[PDB]
Amino acid sequence: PVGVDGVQTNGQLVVDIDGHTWGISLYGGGDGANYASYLNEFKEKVGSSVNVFNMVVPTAGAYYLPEGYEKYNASHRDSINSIANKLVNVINVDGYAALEAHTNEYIYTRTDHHWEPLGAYYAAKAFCEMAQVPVKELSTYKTETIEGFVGTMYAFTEYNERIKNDPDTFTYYIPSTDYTATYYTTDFKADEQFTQFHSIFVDQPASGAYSTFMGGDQKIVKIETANKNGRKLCIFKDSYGNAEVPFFIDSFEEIYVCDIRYFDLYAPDFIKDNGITDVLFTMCTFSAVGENAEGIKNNLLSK
Repeated sequence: PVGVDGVQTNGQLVVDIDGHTWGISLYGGGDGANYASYLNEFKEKVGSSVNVFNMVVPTAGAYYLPEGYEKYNASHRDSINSIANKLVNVINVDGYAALEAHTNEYIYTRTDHHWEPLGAYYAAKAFCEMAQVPVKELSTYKTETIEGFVGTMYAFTEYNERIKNDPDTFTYYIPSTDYTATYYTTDFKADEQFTQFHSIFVDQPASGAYSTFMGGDQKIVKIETANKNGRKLCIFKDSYGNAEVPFFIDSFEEIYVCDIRYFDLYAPDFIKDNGITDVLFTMCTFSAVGENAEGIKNNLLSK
């Protein structure tokens, strides 16, 4: 793309592209060696009978940074490759390539840290294909729309008004398969405040659009679906993973949704106790190469 009135602050670029303002986080790179070592350890702990998958995905700057900013942004692909190369008996899912094929579509937000749910769908699709439980067509889902979404880029750009003045449209999708969600604390105790609440879609004001998916991160969510195929998935994620969850409901009998930052148990025992068959680690590059990955060691792998 071609850019106009580009300004950098706080590691972000605010720039106009084809008449719309974007906030894009610039990337510095990283080998992800710690992350890969932690995943490898997790896999050793759960053993051969549990398939462990890795899907590290880029942020928008991998695809949409305009011409002339190459010197300010490292390759997301290179970090994703480095991680893949260091994995041992963990199945790598090429989410990067899946997204790259759909960049003409509205797969990323302009004003938020996260992809749009459409982007998450393509990544979920890549995983589900590898896992041999492919997703249904997006036309089978009920489409919902939130207008006037100004995401995290407003704060991250130190409240640049250009971001607030060019909101996204946030489009999400409700799957066709019946399910029931149960909300738990981070030590997997049923959360008594939410005993009667069983949807993964939570009503939010427009600013909270991304929090439509399970309301936030400091919890564990168990999802039981009408697809009784014996496949039981545990997802260990950062906030990018939140938007993938709706796209797994059609494909798995049970889904456990856990955040690597907020987990107060020993993950290998959690897998064993709940009969988990498949584990997905999914997060953006910044999380996998940075401090968030340490949550795998400090939270998931701590007894």
